[PDB]
Amino acid sequence: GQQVMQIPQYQHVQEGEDFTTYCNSSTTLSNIQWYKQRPGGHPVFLIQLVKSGEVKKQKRLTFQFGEAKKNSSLHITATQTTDVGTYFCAGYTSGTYKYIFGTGTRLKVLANIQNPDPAVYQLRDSKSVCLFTDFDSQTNVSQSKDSDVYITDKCVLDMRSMDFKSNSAVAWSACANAFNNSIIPEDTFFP
Amino acid sequence: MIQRTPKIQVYSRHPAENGKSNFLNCYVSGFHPSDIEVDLLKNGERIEKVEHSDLSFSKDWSFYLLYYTEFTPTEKDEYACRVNHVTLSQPKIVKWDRDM
Amino acid sequence: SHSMRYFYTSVSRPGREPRFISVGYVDDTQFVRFDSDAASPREEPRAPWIEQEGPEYWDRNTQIYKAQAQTDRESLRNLRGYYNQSEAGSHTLQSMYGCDVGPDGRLLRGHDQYAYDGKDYIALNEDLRSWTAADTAAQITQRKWEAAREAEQRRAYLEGECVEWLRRYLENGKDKLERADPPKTHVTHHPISDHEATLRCWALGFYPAEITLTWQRDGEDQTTELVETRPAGDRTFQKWAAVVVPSGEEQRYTCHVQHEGLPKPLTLRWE
Amino acid sequence: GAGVSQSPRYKVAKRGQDVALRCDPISGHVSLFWYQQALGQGPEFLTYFQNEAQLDKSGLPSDRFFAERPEGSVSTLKIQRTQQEDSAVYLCASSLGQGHFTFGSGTRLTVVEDLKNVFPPEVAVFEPSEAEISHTQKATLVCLATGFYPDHVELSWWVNGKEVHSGVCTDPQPLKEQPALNDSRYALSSRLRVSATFWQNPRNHFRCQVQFYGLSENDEWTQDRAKPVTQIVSAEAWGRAD
Amino acid sequence: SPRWYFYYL
Repeated sequence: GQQVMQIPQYQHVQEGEDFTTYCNSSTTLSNIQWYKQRPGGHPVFLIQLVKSGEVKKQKRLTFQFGEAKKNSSLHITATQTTDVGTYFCAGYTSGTYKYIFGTGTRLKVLANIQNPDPAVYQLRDSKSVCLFTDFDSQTNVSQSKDSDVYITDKCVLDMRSMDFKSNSAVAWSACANAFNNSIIPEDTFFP
Repeated sequence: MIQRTPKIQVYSRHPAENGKSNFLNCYVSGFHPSDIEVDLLKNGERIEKVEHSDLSFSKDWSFYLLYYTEFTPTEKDEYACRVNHVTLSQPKIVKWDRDM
Repeated sequence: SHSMRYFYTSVSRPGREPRFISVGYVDDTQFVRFDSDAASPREEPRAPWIEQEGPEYWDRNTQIYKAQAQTDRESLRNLRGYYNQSEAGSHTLQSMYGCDVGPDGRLLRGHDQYAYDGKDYIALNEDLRSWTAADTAAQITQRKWEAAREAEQRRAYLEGECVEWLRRYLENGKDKLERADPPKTHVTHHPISDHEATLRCWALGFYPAEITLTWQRDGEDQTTELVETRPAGDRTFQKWAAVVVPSGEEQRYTCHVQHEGLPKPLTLRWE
Repeated sequence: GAGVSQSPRYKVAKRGQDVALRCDPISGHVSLFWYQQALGQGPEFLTYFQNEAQLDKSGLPSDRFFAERPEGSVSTLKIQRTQQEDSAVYLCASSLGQGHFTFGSGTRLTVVEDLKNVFPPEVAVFEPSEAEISHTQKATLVCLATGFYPDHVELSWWVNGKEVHSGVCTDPQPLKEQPALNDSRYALSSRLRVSATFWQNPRNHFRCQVQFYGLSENDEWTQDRAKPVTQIVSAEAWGRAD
Repeated sequence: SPRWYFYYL
């Protein structure tokens, strides 16, 4: 009878770029609510809209409710890394006791790298691992189909005190060959 | 709290015609608090099956109720409404007059 | 231009749990009722056009009233505390909330107000963003409500759901709700003595309750005993205006009647 | 309390065993909801209580699922004879009807075939490359949590006894160690990056801590190896000057 | 219909 759908499934956006998620209901809604779920957390309420055509601004977030009350959007201007997570909508229809949640849009914010310095370094156990770091966010790191070639996907770390961000990925089982399945910068430093 | 004494009006639904079936109304309004007892009387005796509206209130928060029964007015029979409320030391009786 | 309202009353009866009463109105028409003292308490119809509602409607509303009653019990305990009243006293908590719509069917105004022991307590302002507290006890409620962002929570029903239900009821009840019954009018004569009489102008079986009755002597307004508008008991209303006149001068007096149900104002005379 | 409480936070169940999940709503909240949320997906409605009355049970998937709230406060969701498909996050919410709808943190339930498949992580810390230090004047420590099952872990970094967030990124997703297997163990990495100088101070102590959620006190264990109970596994490094 | 919404003074 009722379906609440959200598109898109996910979205990888460059820091400072815009993000939009769209919520559709097959039945007319009384009101619509938006939630954020930080990574590894649970949905926490952002805002509620009630009136057809209503627009609310909450910091960098703009929320919109359609004229027929069957559609809503959440828009983020100038996404920041801190905006990462899944955004969920939820419809309420008068007469029921239920909040019906959309399927969610996952937001992944790629950091803007001021000074790419792609390098692969070897680290030794305290009691063998390779770190690919300082590459541009346009790089995709791939997994090899080896019995014991484990490569982690890239994540962005933020040295807050130094106002510095960096991508990195980790591979373990030689560093020279570890990331051979990936297309890495030609100038990657292998000390 | 300010305790407010009920206003009472006693009247028929339609203009009284002796011998013709009608409804006798007692409207009690503007009172506070809400506890109230209301009886309809025929020739001094309490009428047994009497219906009433549900407790509601006005813009000023004061309560109102309608007590009613079916009756057939005559020229000799006397009807009244009898009200008890905290503001009344004595039960207040208002006689039905077909001209009001 | 129409309206829906719910009126709730909780009354503490130390020694006998509190009583909860709800009535609902569309305009001047009561349509629903709930009473916690009833044999088996349930929402019940009180207007013809609501009787068509299915069991799910009645069940849902019943459960709402029951839950509200329990909250009001707690609210009464808090209020008793705020006013340092003893555990002996009976007290009254009243709520009136709902919506007004204009002729276009769009929201005109929301309402959400409370009273304790017959007096204003706290009310949502017309902006539906702020509260008016009547005294320092109400300010405790006010501060808690501000902390919880209560007014924003109330907007969902007041601006949305309320108007939707009103519209459903207007459509189901078109016959009775959207059409006005004009007053049946007539003038009666009542001798006081050989020298004086009362002329009484009657307006009977009209809806809605809004009405104007005025007496004029040779066209001059006589600002008259005027009774409060009273219910007929069949969902119409009654009212009268009377003037005492010298006997033989009845012919100088005219009653003017104004009502939504009348294509034109009426003038009547004792003949 | 002021927030919704749920316990346990994490639960491993043997297929066919019953589970009981507890929820304690915000004080005075009349409404209580159960929702189920599969990994990476949205909440789906299970059941709703107004005080003690279960007014809408329409989302409960089978008779195996039943909720109670006997005193109109605490609620228990019981899942009988658990199946693999029951693995999810169970979210409890409380509200005042329409108003104040709030979720708890959820119970993460993983239904597994055999408890012998449950293993705590091994944890190792890998010290910054001298090359990185001289090239960038930064120093990245890497932590590996390996060999754990199921995926019930929380990784944190502690510097001089104090939890740190700045300069950290833990992988959002674990790796499958044997991706071909449905019994696969997991691995996860984390990076902590500091200035070279900070790393070069021998008085600075770095610890990677992994909280694993595994078997409970009540679980039977017959295997020769240590019972894989909930526990913390840590690895460490001190700074080095030359 | 009454509001599905509960409060405390």
